[PDB]
Amino acid sequence: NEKDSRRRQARLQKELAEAAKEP
Amino acid sequence: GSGQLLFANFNQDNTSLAVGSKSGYKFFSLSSVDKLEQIYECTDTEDVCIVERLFSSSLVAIVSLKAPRKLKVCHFKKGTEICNYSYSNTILAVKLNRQRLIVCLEESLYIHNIRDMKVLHTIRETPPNPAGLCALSINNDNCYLAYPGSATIGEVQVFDTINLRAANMIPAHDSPLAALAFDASGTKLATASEKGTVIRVFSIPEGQKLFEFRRGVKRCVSICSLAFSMDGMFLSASSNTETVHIFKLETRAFATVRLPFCGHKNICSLATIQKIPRLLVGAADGYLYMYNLDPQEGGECALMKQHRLDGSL
Repeated sequence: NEKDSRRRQARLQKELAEAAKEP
Repeated sequence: GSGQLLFANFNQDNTSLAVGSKSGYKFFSLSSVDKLEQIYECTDTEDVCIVERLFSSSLVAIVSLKAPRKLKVCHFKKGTEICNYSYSNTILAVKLNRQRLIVCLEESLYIHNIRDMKVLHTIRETPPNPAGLCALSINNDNCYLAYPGSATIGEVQVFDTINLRAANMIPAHDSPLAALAFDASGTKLATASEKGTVIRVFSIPEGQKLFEFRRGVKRCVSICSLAFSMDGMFLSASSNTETVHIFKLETRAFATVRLPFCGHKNICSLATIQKIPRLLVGAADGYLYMYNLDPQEGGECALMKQHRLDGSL
């Protein structure tokens, strides 16, 4: 369950970085 | 319910207007004064009472009246929810910059890392702040949070949200704080109290008074909105009356505007649009009012345009 929590956190980090990109 | 408005605010550099309503939320471009161009609408979440963009990125933080303790962070162009977080009490304000997202509750403030939404620090047992009054610097380099350090005295707590430590408390006013704003550099903070006689500007983080502007003779007023121009040269102060005062940070208001509608809180910003400095006022009658500032001579500013906040023509 902890390896999967780390997987979800890595996905969240990637998605937040992508959404914060400015043109 | 697109006409039943709940919220309006500007983004960090006054390039976007966000409007929340019973039906959802909308963004409008502020690149023109002659038209108010809608650039986005979302109706997936109803009763949107807070909507905060990150500059002109795709990241938005949303709160709905249906779940007033829940923050949703979304990629609005993809239409995806990235994450959500629920708090112990009603969210009163959300502020963000490129490093941090702040959530204000009545008795606590949450400081999130916006890169991963983890809570880095919680300020607990604050002086009760049912208005959600707080300010967050928009600057990449000077990342301070300001909030009331007393509910009965106008003391300002200044907190460094990178180092996660306090700066000096500023004893800004005797009476309680009514409004707070950082300039775009994060190195100046404007304050006003419930008494409303003066608007003060302090250096940050040193807390030294730099300017004191007489709003006027003392009177019953509730200053609701302070805003700096992006170059820091002008500071506007609006209230529940018809007058918006614009002060010039140099060494009587430099300019003034008389709103067609008053009686309620409004939101203002100072923005240069098509090479002319403007005062933008969002009002509770559902209009955005657009005035021109003469930065050399000031005086009474002319109303150039008004637009419906709900996007109507």
